[PDB]
Parts: sequence; C-alpha cells; structure tokens
Amino acid sequence: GQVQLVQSGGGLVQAGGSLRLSCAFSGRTFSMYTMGWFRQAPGKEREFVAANRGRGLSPDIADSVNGRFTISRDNAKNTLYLQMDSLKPEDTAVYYCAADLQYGSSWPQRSSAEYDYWGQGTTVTVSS
Repeated sequence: GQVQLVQSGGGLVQAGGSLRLSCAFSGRTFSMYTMGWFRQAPGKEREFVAANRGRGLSPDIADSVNGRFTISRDNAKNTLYLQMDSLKPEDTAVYYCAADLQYGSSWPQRSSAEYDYWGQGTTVTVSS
C-alpha cells in the first residue's frame, strides 16, 4: 500500500472571508494516520497549523489560528478539511496537508520531518 494525498481549494480572497481546503486520501485505513496541515509563507519556514488523529479525539491547533481555523475529517469520503474563517493577510501562504502513520510516532505531532506523506500544496492569498 501507498498513500496519495490530493489537495483542492485555494484562491485569492479578501480579508475577513472564509475558505475551506480539502485533502483527499487514497490508500488503506485512513484511520491509522494522523492528518495535519502545514503552511509556508514567502520567505519563512514550514509552520504547523493543525492536526487530527481520529473522529472522537480533540484536534491540535496552532496558537496563531486558534478560534479561526477548524480541522475535521470525513470518514465517508476519506477527506481532510481545513475551514479557514476570519482570514487575515498574515494567513497568506502555501498550505500542505500531510499524513503520519500513528504506529511508531506520537501525538501531538507538530514536527514536519516526522510526517510521511505530503500533498502537492495549495496557494491561499488574502488581500485587504
């Protein structure tokens, strides 16, 4: 078995608006993966945003987006979402989803070097 993550969504959006990003999972046993979102703004390093390890467990959300961004997974469609509300220009970045096999890893998991599969990235720009 392989894992493949396919991202959809993204665009140019005005501050205070709202977007939802999608990350489709392809492979076996969605539920054995921690799923996460990372972002990389121009110039800076990859930054942790949010992660989810399964339906009935609390997410791990970065301080910078707590109260604005929410993460959820759809088990029916094997899809990870990132709902971005109250967008700010500082949210401008390329957004990546990633998967971490839970066996042999740990929770919470904010280190990008510990994730094992990555989506292709989604560009989100927030204008004033």
